[PDB]
Amino acid sequence: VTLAELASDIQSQVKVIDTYLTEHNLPQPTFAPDSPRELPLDANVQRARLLLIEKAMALSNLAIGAADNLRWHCMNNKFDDMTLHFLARYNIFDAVPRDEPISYAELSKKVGLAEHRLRRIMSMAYTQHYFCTPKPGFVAHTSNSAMAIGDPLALAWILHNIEEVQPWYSNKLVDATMKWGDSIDPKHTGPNLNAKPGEEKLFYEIMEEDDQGEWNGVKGKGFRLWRLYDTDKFFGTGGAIKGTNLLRAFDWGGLGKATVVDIGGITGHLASTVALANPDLTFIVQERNQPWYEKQFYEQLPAELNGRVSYMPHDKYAEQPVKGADVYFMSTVLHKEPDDKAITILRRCVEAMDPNKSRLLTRDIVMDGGDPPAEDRAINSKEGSYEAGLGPTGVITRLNIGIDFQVLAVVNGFERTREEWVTLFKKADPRFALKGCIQTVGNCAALMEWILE
Amino acid sequence: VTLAELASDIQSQVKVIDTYLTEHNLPQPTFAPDSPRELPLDANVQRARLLLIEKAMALSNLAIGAADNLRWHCMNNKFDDMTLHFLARYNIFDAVPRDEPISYAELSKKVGLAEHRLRRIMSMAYTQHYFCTPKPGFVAHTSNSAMAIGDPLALAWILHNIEEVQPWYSNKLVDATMKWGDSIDPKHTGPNLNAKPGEEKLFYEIMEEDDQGEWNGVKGKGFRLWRLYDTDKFFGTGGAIKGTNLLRAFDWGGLGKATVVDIGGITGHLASTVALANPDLTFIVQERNQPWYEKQFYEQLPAELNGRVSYMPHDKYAEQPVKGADVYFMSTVLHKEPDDKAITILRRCVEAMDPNKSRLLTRDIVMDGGDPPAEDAVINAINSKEGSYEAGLGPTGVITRLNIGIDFQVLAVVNGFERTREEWVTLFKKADPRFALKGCIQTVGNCAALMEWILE
Ligand code: NA
Repeated sequence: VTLAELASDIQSQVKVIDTYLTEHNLPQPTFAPDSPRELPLDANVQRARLLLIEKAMALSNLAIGAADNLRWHCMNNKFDDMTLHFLARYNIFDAVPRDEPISYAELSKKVGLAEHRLRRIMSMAYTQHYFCTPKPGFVAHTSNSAMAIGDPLALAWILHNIEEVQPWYSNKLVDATMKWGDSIDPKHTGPNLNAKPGEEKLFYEIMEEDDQGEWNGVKGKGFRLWRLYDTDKFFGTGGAIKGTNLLRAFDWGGLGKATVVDIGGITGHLASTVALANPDLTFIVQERNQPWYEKQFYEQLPAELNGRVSYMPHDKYAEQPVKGADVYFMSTVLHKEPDDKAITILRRCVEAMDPNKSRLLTRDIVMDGGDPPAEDRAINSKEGSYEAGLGPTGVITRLNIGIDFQVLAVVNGFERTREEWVTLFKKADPRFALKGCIQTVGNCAALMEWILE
Repeated sequence: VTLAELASDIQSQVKVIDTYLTEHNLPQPTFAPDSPRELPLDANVQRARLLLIEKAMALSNLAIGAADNLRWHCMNNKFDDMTLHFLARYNIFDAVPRDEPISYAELSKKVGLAEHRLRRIMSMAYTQHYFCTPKPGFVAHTSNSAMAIGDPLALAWILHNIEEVQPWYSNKLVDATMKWGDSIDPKHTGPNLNAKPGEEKLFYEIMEEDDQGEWNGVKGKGFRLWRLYDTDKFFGTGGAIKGTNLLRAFDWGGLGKATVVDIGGITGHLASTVALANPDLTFIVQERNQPWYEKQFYEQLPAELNGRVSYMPHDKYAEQPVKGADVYFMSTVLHKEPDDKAITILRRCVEAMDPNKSRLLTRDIVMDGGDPPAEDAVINAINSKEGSYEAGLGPTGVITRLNIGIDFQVLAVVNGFERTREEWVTLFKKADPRFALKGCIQTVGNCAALMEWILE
């Protein structure tokens, strides 16, 4: 592929998006804070967006060239993360007004970072389109930075990765691999490289036990786990894996008056998203209890739900106490479970299921891709062997791998192909059949519907 | 700016590059291993390339959108580094043949990484155009990965950043800032957050003292410093800051038979690059000695030089023992020196200089940009300028990005900093009021300028 071919590909994809926008009289994405945060969910628009991203990234890579790529990457990449670190820890997103500029001097005063160093940090942020400088000596927001204003969930994501995942786990993965090999034991992770036998610590033990700190309403014990729950919420409130995409991936309204048991449902935020849009559904959120859990669960719970979403403490490996529910639902649970543990959970579900009335729904990455929702005969040419966003340089592929590495790093988890999912479920119970595997375009996760035939 | 406007700007820049390659019958860059590793040095080509990178990065960013940029960035960015970590530590660049594919099973066996985990690691590499999979179950190189084959300097750069700068310094910089503020003390860095007073460890102390390891022919004491010297050579052998760019930024041949004193010259590799191209030049490489230094200095030295490049142990802060040399030269020395220490070094140079015969040459980042070489105007057509910045500079310029990356690298390890042209002039004039900036030459595509100083 050449620079000219990439450019031409880019032109075609932009034309599809630009046409849609203008046809529907929709505002154009820009770097201004008032810009739309995403493009339309129309499947053709999203396919063009995903291809556009991939091509643009290839074009920048090709123009940098082989001599400079490795050289520049190991120089700069780490500093984009560091810049974020500063931005979060000094609360700079909130300190810059959303719609007015602020001088470096007054920004400095507000956040307590000396003006010289502040200037340096901001300068790196600008090159990734986080903030901009509209006039000498002044800072203003961009669309990318403005979305973090007033959002602790965004800061949670920044900090969890930079202060936990990367120094404790991903920086150490090579060493962990050389020590324990290709293991699926969650104890064979970075923090235990020099631990004595029996003194190993699990990621989720560290999260729920550490008491030296505070986060967003939770002080002391488990503040890191609470921040982790905020990260989970961050991926449900916007973007690629947002909760409202669940509504297009399964006919929740067709269940009528029904109960959904949400196994490993975190703080029930995803359950609430489905229940708010589907007034006839009742949700039982099953999760491991914590000293602050019930307090935060009911503070978050929308009163509009009128109690249709409730919390039931539960061990996902134990007998399932709700029998014959319409739906047993697990969102991004099983990709942290090796086959034997996944089978245990699945068999607990099977025992409680009525085979002629219960479904088991899972939301997880399907590494080779799910099917588009029904609502969505190709007209303009498809590329290569893969759907848009997938393939070895696809941007959804990239997201899939990033999540694969995220669970590999903290618990030695892994993502699975569709074939691997069907094989695992059939090992849990031979009656299991995959009825639907729906991946909305732009999403990395599929909603899989399983029944026992 | 909109996606259509970025797409239109991209077309304009690609047209410049594409037309030049066709009209000069030059091979196109591709991701194949046989691709050219860079574009031509022609200034118009490099200006279009730098703009092209900037516009394409803006386009991918805008198309990802505000909702997904930060979500995806904090997920994926760290794993591009971790991918390289695995590739370097398992020696995978050398294990994949340059021009043939290799199966995952065979590669797994060659490097001792289980096939299931190997496939995962390689899959992330592919997304950044490091390696590719030409057929199911097989791995092959790309241009980006093939440049590291047989090159320990490339692996030195990966491992120095991922196993030292990032975990010891960059990830702790917020904490260092909260403890010591905007300090210029090299002791006020990540490793010393809990150090007792007087027991702080300097970066260069750790580099030269640690003896628990080995790198590329140096075992034991100073292996990390040896690896750091390999990374310095890595930036001289190719790409933006390569040593041969020095040859176009100053008239070295115009010096005639002359001596250049290379203060803080690492292992003399940059001195050798200029000496090879200029047979009448003698270089004295002045550097702090190490137990392995002289052995490695002479092993590496090209015999073609016939001894014109020599090593003289020297403390850059001490009196300059070579008097009246034609050139006193410092390449990327002063950006690790706060004003007071830089002034000490410069005044040592002054005392040794003959004001009517000696020059002081420095190569360093000029944050707001130097001037193009003489030849550019000669080789060049009627260009018009738009906007406030030369191509590559400005708040989203990719040379600006580079400049800042280096600024942060020295901030992290020694609390160093890069300077503007005005700040360089002010600094030199404080060292000695006679100092005058004669030339400040930045080749297009380079982030560093070669500055010529004289005492008037
Ligand atoms: Na549970």
